[PDB]
Amino acid sequence: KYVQDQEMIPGVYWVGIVDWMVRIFHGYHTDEGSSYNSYFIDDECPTVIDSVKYPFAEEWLSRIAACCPLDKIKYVVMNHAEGDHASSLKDHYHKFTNATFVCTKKCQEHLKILYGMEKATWLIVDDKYTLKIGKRTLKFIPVPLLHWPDSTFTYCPEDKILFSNDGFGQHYATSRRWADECDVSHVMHLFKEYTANILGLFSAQMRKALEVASTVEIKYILSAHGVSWRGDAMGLAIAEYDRWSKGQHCQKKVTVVLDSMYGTTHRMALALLDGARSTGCETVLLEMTSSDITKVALHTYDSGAVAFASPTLNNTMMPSVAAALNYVRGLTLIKGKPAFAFGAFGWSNRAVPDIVAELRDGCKADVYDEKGITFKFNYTEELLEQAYNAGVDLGKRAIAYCEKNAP
Amino acid sequence: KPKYVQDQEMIPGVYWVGIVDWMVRIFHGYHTDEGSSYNSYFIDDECPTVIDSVKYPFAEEWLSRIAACCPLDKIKYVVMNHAEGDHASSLKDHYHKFTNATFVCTKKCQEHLKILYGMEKATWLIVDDKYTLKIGKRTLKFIPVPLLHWPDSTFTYCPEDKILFSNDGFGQHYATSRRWADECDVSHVMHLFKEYTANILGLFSAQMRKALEVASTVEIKYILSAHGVSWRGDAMGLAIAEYDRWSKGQHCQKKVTVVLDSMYGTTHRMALALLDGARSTGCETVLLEMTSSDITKVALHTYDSGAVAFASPTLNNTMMPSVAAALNYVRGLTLIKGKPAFAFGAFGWSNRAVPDIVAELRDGCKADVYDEKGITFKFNYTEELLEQAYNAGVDLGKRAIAYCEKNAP
Amino acid sequence: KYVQDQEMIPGVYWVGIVDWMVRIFHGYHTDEGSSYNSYFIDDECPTVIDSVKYPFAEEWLSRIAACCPLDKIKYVVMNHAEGDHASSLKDHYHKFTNATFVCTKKCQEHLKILYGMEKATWLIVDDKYTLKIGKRTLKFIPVPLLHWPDSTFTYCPEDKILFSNDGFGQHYATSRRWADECDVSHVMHLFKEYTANILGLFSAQMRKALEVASTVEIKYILSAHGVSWRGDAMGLAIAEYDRWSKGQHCQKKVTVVLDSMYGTTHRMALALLDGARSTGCETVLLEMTSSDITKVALHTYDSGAVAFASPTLNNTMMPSVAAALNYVRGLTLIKGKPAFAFGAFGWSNRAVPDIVAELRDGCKADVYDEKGITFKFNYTEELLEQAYNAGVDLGKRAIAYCEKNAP
Amino acid sequence: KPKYVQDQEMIPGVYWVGIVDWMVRIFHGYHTDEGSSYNSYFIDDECPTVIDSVKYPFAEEWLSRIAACCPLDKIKYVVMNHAEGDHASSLKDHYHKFTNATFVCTKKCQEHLKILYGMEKATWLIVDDKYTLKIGKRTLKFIPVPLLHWPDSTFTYCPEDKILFSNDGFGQHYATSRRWADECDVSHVMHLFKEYTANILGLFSAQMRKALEVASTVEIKYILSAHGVSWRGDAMGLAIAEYDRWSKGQHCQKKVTVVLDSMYGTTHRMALALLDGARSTGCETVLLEMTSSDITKVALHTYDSGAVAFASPTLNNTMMPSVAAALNYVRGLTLIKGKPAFAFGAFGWSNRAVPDIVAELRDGCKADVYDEKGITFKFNYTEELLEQAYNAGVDLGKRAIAYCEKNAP
Ligand SMILES: Cc1cc2nc3c(=O)[nH]c(=O)nc-3n(C[C@H](O)[C@H](O)[C@H](O)COP(=O)(O)O)c2cc1C
Ligand SMILES: Cc1cc2nc3c(=O)[nH]c(=O)nc-3n(C[C@H](O)[C@H](O)[C@H](O)COP(=O)(O)O)c2cc1C
Ligand SMILES: Cc1cc2nc3c(=O)[nH]c(=O)nc-3n(C[C@H](O)[C@H](O)[C@H](O)COP(=O)(O)O)c2cc1C
Ligand SMILES: Cc1cc2nc3c(=O)[nH]c(=O)nc-3n(C[C@H](O)[C@H](O)[C@H](O)COP(=O)(O)O)c2cc1C
Repeated sequence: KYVQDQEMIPGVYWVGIVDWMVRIFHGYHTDEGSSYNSYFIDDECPTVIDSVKYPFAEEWLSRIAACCPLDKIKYVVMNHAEGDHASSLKDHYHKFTNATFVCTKKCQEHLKILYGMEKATWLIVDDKYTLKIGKRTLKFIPVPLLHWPDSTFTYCPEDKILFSNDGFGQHYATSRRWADECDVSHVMHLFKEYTANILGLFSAQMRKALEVASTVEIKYILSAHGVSWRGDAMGLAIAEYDRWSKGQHCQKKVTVVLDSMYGTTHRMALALLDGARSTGCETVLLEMTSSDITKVALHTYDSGAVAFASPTLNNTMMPSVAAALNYVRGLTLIKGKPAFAFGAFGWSNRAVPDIVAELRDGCKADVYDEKGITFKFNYTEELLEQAYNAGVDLGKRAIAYCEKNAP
Repeated sequence: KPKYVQDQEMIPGVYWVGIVDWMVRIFHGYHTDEGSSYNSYFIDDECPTVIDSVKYPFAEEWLSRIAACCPLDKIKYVVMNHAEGDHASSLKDHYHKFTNATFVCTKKCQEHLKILYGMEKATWLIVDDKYTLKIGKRTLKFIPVPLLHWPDSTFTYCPEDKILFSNDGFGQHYATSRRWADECDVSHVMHLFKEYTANILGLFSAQMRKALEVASTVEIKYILSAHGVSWRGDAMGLAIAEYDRWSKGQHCQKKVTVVLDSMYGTTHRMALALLDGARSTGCETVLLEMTSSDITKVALHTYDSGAVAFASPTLNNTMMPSVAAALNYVRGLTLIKGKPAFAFGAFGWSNRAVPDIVAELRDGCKADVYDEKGITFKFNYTEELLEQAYNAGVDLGKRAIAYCEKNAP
Repeated sequence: KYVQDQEMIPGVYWVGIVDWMVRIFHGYHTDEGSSYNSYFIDDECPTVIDSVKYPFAEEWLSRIAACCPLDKIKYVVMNHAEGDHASSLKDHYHKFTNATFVCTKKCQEHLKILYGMEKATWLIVDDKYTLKIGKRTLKFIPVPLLHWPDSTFTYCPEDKILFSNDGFGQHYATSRRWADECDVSHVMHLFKEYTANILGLFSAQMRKALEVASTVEIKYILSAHGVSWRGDAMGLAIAEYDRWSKGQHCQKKVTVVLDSMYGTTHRMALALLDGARSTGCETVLLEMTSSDITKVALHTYDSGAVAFASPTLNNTMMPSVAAALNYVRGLTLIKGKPAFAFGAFGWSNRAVPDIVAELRDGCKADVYDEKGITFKFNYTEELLEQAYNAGVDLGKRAIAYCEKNAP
Repeated sequence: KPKYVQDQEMIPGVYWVGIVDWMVRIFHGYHTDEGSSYNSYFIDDECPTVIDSVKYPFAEEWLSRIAACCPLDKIKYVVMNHAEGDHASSLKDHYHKFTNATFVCTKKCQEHLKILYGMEKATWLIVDDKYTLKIGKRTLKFIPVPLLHWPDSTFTYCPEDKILFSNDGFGQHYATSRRWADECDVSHVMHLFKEYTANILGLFSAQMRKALEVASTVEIKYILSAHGVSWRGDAMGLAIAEYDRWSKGQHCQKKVTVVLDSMYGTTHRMALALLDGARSTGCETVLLEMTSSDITKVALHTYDSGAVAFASPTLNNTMMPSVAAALNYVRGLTLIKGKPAFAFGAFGWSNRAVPDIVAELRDGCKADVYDEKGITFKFNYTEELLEQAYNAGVDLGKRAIAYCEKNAP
């Protein structure tokens, strides 16, 4: 015995791993690590839900074996073929001598392409298939493009458990298995960060999945990342997804994202920020030299209005701002939102036009003022006052936006 | 005068005129992952008064905020609680701008301000713990808190408005547009409040006991700190309660933290087995590996652990440099003094890291090093070794629970 | 005495500062720090050439004072108004009680806007003005947009010194003042990095400035960054600028720039790399998770061909690759060069089309194969062979490009 | 079989089948700013032979390169010089793929390979310094180099082709498509060759003396290393000459390095004055501040300095944790043993960092701590203090020059 068995509810065990050390994960800055949660269901047909990424294969296998001999597992349910939940299967899928791998057709296709699994036995399920595992039954809820074509939730009607896989997840390494055992506001913070960064462009798919969830009874949501959900905290998590899925998740908040070389665009950004704050909005300033794209997604996600700024560098915007806009564009996080642009230049104003074009045509933001504010080389008190006034207007627009899109 | 700052009246006649340091990430070696702020306050009274200054890069912003409230030549008093650069260094170049002001501080603070910053032509008013400064409707009192955390450290108290200007006290390195804890997630503010305590104040519990004793003697409705958000109502009660428990050594949790570094991951795998053992007792368990952590987080977690473990493979006849740094830091801050502490690690040919860690835990940190052998092994772990690690963790977890029971609030 | 006087040639003293600690400088990764070199000319009219960035004002003033009382300086020549050479003047320009600030009209304009300097005495020079300073005279060579509109070189005909300011510079912190006292190949390395990152888009302006330099005699080039140049090493530095200015600076070299989340685009990149290597080219692989835009500029600068790769992330390329392309585009470093693109996708191939468009229309590279190589989810031996073959073709194209554009 | 690797014949019948690790940036705590490679070699002879393996993540690439030269079932010998994971860990999962191979190594290497990696069904041939392995036209000899840098470390020598397969020996953490030093900037390769020596081998000069003695007895035309580029001709002469000087303690330069950390920059400014003093003597001077440097660079520079200084302000009654790490690392590597060493630093109320640095330099590093007082000051420097620092630097520079003269090659 060198693992602790962790029964979370009667007959359902956490057999995942905590990734204490991960700091960059597919470009997400996981400042608090993550976990790859897998579950063991102690029933007539002993069942494993999901796997883990491949450096942790032996730890995963050890926790399963502590519950049930690997050769007595009957079913391994795979919700999603992504490596963080999957990749252990490439070299380890055989240790489940007598198991059937249970998944949808699209999941089975991706698993084979990724990891091979040439000798595996399959059971291909769908949204009408009911799988008897003894006392319990399992249903399968395809959630295509939430966030992959193969994404699935597994639902146990008897215990009222949703195995939501990436759904309801947070990149959060902890020894606690439930949200309510932590600071719930901290878990909700990471839950929103996960939503912004991974799910941002899939609000429509979320509406569909929440609609399905609303037709069944759920007392527990066991996610594949971070902590799991029950009772009141579970209510909060569901409500946040619900508002987000309807575009009702924004706050009276302005975020300014920028980079700067000699600090003048930064000083203007501070004056604009005070203007926005004067309207009663929360204001956040994110400078790419001290921030990252993961935080840009987090804050733009629930901002009522945004500003992006850069001085002109080599006839365009700074690369860090190009990265941030690419990321926000891909994730659709500012679509329809008031968006302002400003920046210094030395001889030819190019960054601001480029930012404006990207916000308007790329992000489909509400670029209400295409001129923005530009200045040659240095600010002055009058320019600071102009930035402040633009901030007042931006904060007013954020408040009006939130009212228009209110929950 | 063009308007480019928002006036921020926090309570009647008291304005925030500080700055938010959005970008700072390393601050005297503190990993300020969430930035900080240098809070300064303007009191609108018959003698217009400024409390504290800010770090020199932000001087013009600070002066701009003050001038929006009152012309600089009409400021009568600038009260300085602390001479450290983050609240003071703008005075070097800029103090002359307060044409008519007198700088008000204790003798120790004046000595330090002059050595650091010059202020050769400044007008001073030297105060002590018996001085009442009249500023109009309000008066101000001064509470020296020496070595909380500098010899010059002071609090300023206003009896009429029940305000404690606590300077570094009650601070958190937290950049936000919010001025009050209750406007934020209070649990998040408390997390950073604890990180600040662990990293800046850790060795000063006796001085905190003294300071809390004095504060207990007067009514406080507001604590306006010089870093991060300020305190009122219920949230203020929480902040005070944490300092009180910590000053008495009653701040610990049923929690085990393992701090380590590893080169090929075998010391890491043994750490995981130990952690599960500890978790089985009902303790929270945190693993901090120095390649993905930092000394600021080491201080945070060791602060409120009931027990700790430190681990390293042998590298060149000693422990890994990252673990030496973590131990230096923890020793200086006294965070694990008296606490159950365990050590383990791999070696190739000569076991040196674990003996060196044990000696440092026992003689440097003055931890409760109950097992001076620890667990060592050559090159690789086995299932038997993982089991031994797990069992050592169970015992460590039990010792953490015992330590907390003995020191309970 | 707490500074060492550093006479570099008779009557000419280094009075700059070494910035040992700087690691990020206007977005340039200065892994080896930098220096802001200023010079004191001991003549009848004691003269200072350039200033320094503003945290180092007192150290600069101290080294000058060690040579000559600050109130006995007659001239302060300013080549360039950028903060790294300038910004000390804002709060310190007055310490030169009896000095005249000598610069071109555009330099004077930028200095005032930046730093104020309201009480300063000016002498506005131009490309025909000769300034007597005693034994020596100074001439002024405007080098507009090398790299700023105000950029200037100062030339002393008697001593045959070119004070080239940013010209001939390298971000290199050392106690050595001359290239030949270091490892010259190391200095040339940083010299090329500086060229790629700061001067990349100004080859035309470099041809003009080298033409002017070719009309006068230069024994020493005293730069404002890093080490200075004489004799043989000086010949190397001049020759590299000359080739670069004519587009003759490329090597038989292929650089592949990419990011990857799960490593399949990375494995394909390795096979492509071996294909290019087989043709006799040097091959460099730069992965954005372990590289930076400064290194991307360095390597694309002298590559004969390039490849950019990314899997599809949220219907576009990864943000780090968007940043790299923005930067390379701004700097014009791959204009006209063979350029290939490839990458994995899960369901909709978008990164490769976006990379192709950016390379073709943005960078104006020679995108000879717009399809590139794309694959769903995972490589296979046949796909690796396809990547290898594309690499052979890319390396052949790099060699043909170098031959076409040969020195 | 699809073709997706280039065969890379380095010399007649000897092929590079290693991997270039383009992305590695931290390697067992070494800051590998330029990546590395794990070089393995295939010898085309009557008994097809592989020298060394690679780190497990790169196993399939390594096997692909080998298979392009020879089917895996036709490999007769796999020679293992060293059991460390970077050259060996692919064997854990993959060793069975060499169906017909015998693993050839010393007894110590076999013991370590089995403990690390299992290899339960492997066929072994245990060799020693008197064994000649016939592989066809060629024979192979084995040169144990214990503690250069592991107990199992070995070189393999081919007498017919005059090849030394030196494994970690002569290595550099350098990722490049070039296989030979002379195809690169040789000065750059030598820089990294020195960084490798300083960081990996620093404490093993005696073992290097032994190894060079043995190598001197045979003719070597090629040194094929397991990291970075390999050596031939003139460049090979340079590499050998550096190891020779270093093994004899003759590797130092007229060079002073100052290693420090600072919180508010006054210790930093004094460092600059000291550095100018040192520079005035004709020494090169390098300043390394831990917030912008790393222990790998500290090792690099202290390696070939004739004198050093270490500095820190007092933080919580001791030196800054970053400086404790740098000293731990330097102590373990023995890089400043016998070298003139100076200490200085600011303090606020109680001078603790400088005494702690002096004790560590003197008793831990066994440096020549000629002035145990150093320079300390409260809070801030003055022109007089800068002058004192400058003078201490002049003296340190003179002592560096003297140390180099005494130890000259
Ligand atoms: C390396 C560098 C490149 C620049 N390239 C351009 C350019 O292409 N066009 C332009 O108008 N200004 C250019 N500038 C001028 C900047 O836009 C100008 O310095 C501005 O004031 C910087 O704003 P900031 O203080 O926010 O960094 C450049 C400046 C630097 C330092
Ligand atoms: C560069 C390096 C230096 C080492 N130095 C020592 C040493 O001085 N003494 C020792 O007993 N083992 C030494 N070792 C062996 C390690 O302690 C051994 O590899 C251990 O198993 C590593 O533990 P880990 O897997 O947790 O990294 C060294 C290993 C490396 C990689
Ligand atoms: C967070 C994430 C988002 C993705 N978004 C898309 C997408 O928008 N379109 C697509 O075709 N594939 C998408 N993919 C699939 C990747 O392109 C696919 O996993 C690919 O194989 C990764 O290549 P790599 O191994 O080089 O990282 C996404 C994958 C992840 C992990
Ligand atoms: C957080 C912190 C902790 C300190 N702890 C001590 C201490 O334990 N003893 C002491 O004498 N000075 C202490 N000091 C004072 C510093 O040593 C003093 O500020 C010194 O001038 C800093 O040097 P520097 O400018 O090189 O950073 C401390 C300062 C700070 C900022």
